[PDB]
Amino acid sequence: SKKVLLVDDSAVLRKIVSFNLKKEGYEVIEAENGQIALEKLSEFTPDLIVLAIMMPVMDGFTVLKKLQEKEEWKRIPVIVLTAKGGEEDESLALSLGARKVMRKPFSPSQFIEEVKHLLNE
Amino acid sequence: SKKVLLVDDSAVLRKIVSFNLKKEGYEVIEAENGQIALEKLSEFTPDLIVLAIMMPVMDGFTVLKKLQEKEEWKRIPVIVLTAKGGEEDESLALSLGARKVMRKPFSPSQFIEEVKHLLNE
Amino acid sequence: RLKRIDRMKTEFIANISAELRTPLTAIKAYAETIYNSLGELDLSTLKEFLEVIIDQSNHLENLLNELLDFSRLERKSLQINREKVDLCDLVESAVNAIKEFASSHNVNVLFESNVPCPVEAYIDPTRIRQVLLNLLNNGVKYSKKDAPDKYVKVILDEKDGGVLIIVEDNGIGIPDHAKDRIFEQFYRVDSSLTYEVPGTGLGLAITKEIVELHGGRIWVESEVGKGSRFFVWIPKD
Amino acid sequence: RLKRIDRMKTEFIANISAELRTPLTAIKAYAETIYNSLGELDLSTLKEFLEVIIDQSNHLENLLNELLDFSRLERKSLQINREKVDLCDLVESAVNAIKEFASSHNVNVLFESNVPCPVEAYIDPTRIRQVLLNLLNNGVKYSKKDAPDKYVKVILDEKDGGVLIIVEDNGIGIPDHAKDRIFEQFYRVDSSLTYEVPGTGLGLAITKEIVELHGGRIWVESEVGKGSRFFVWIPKD
Ligand SMILES: Nc1ncnc2c1ncn2[C@@H]1O[C@H](COP(=O)(O)OP(=O)(O)O)[C@@H](O)[C@H]1O
Ligand SMILES: Nc1ncnc2c1ncn2[C@@H]1O[C@H](COP(=O)(O)OP(=O)(O)O)[C@@H](O)[C@H]1O
Repeated sequence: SKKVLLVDDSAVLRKIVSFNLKKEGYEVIEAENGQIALEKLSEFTPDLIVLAIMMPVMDGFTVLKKLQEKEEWKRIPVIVLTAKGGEEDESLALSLGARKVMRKPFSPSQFIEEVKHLLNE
Repeated sequence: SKKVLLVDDSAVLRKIVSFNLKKEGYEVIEAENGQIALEKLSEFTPDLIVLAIMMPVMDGFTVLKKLQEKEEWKRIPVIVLTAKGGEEDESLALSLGARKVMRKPFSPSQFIEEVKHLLNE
Repeated sequence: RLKRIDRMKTEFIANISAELRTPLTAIKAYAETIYNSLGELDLSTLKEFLEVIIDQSNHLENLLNELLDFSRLERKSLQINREKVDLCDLVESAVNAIKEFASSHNVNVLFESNVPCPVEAYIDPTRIRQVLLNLLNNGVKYSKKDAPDKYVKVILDEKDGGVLIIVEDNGIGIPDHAKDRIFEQFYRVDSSLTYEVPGTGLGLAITKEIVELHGGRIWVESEVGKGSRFFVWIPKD
Repeated sequence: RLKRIDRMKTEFIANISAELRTPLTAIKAYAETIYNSLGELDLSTLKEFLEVIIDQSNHLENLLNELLDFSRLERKSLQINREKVDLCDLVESAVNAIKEFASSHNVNVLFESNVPCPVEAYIDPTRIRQVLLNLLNNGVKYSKKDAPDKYVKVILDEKDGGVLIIVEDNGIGIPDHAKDRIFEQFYRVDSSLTYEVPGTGLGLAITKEIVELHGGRIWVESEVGKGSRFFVWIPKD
């Protein structure tokens, strides 16, 4: 199975995204902040990272930046799933290496279509 | 069966209140506005009136006032179910002869408990 | 500077609470009813009640987006991105988007072009759709209270080197003292024909800013008891 | 005169949108998931996902009630209605109401009375509950980011002819310039330790007004990096 690293500070949010990813047969590893996420990459290499922006300890922008600075981390595709609704927010994330920015509130079925697209190229 | 006159301008709201009233075996007659509600009292005498405040054509405060002006209409008990969250809103409705003011958002199960209380005593 | 009075900000905060409380009431009532009635609920009704939750959530989302867009315009971070759009599709699309809401108020929504389609323009389709929906929404909200022939009509035309969109209604109309104030942030006409209508007074301020960002202008003509016409002029290229 | 700046009002509007968008996200995602997964949900999961909708709805409702209460304080319409209340019981009740929220942030909630219980007083129990909830909530919200021993503690005492309530935390603390402004409407400390924390800047303004309405006062002591103590003094009768 494909392995997805899910990074968000909300347990409620992680639970629903995890449910929807598991419906498709994907394995899911959860992190509650950006620093935890980068620490989990020492144990595995995910096929996809789903990343929030506004997190304590280490925010998503910092995560995306640090992801670009390691060779072994830089190629993992990242979908940013965020309440940050601005065009400038999105442009910053994409310029930091995100493959796709989806806004919250989101459609779980649209989100999973985009996940599949990134996992299958 | 006890008959309930349901007065609210929202069809979505009427539907969910109607569902919960019909679960208890009550009959439900609906009215979209205050004037419509008073017109339907020429056809029947409800055992309870469930009344919103903010409605076009005729608001619930005018409805409560007009209900006290006819002896037939004046003894029908009224629960006001409203987004008007002020103490002064509540005092005004009770001074106009409402039996109880319940705020929106509401609990359907708490609402039904109060309906049953009023329908029996 | 004479500016948005503290009285208007206070009314605004109250109006936010009120407009959000109606969808929230539905969300909570429908959700609790499902949770407590899982034995008395047929499948068709379960699905219908879930659809209500979802659709009320979507309405609430739109309301939040209005607040976001307004803060973004006030900070000047909202910035337009144009394309070549057929206005005829865009308008039809907006008209479709508002169908359910208009029906809920027995308002017929019409579209006429004075010019044959397509009607191409160099505009941001997202932000012009949102101008059209604010005007269409307002034509439904401020429609007559009890009348058999209520309508909102979008009229498309080409004028003065640009596209002229008229949104016309046979609603309550706007009093002459209000007409010069309706585009201001937080301004709502407070009358016996508007007391129940939800809103914040942001929509036409957003619309005005989006239109002016496109180098266009918006103005109004109205008569009390008859209806209103909103004119939006935007340059062709 | 010098008042509540327009930049602050803009930030406030943006903050309303952001704080409401989080529960709305959960409502819509959970509702759509249920609607699209009825064949893939066991009963305990169905019920758990419904309870999420309901509990997220309740959080959104609390956030609307804050806007409402604030509008109503700004119009003097908010009456206080006093009664004889055991504060020991009130405080324990408020501590209970916040327990789930504090756990989600790994914050322990404690209560000590410096005086034997009951501690009777002549106060509006609903309004004081809400004062206590605002302070308790802030102790959780502004708690340290990664620490094994985070707490918020309510200390009850009788002093100077009234009841003294202290809400103490070992959170982030408040810098000295910010201390004179934290009770102002719309004021939030904007720092690298607050950027992710949702809020409007209304809670301590409401709390201060409610406390003044009881003839009391509220003040703060804090040290950046160590934590904060909020003191509420209300006359006993
Ligand atoms: N089509 C219309 N007919 C009558 N009045 C309207 C119309 N559209 C707007 N208005 C008036 O303009 C005011 C400002 O409108 P808008 O900025 O869209 O705010 P809102 O709809 O939230 O009040 C409305 O409150 C209403 O009084
Ligand atoms: N216990 C606390 N510790 C640290 N900072 C706090 C505490 N309580 C309040 N604050 C600060 O005071 C500000 C105002 O608080 P409040 O009026 O409750 O608004 P909000 O929590 O919506 O920001 C908060 O933004 C925060 O900077």
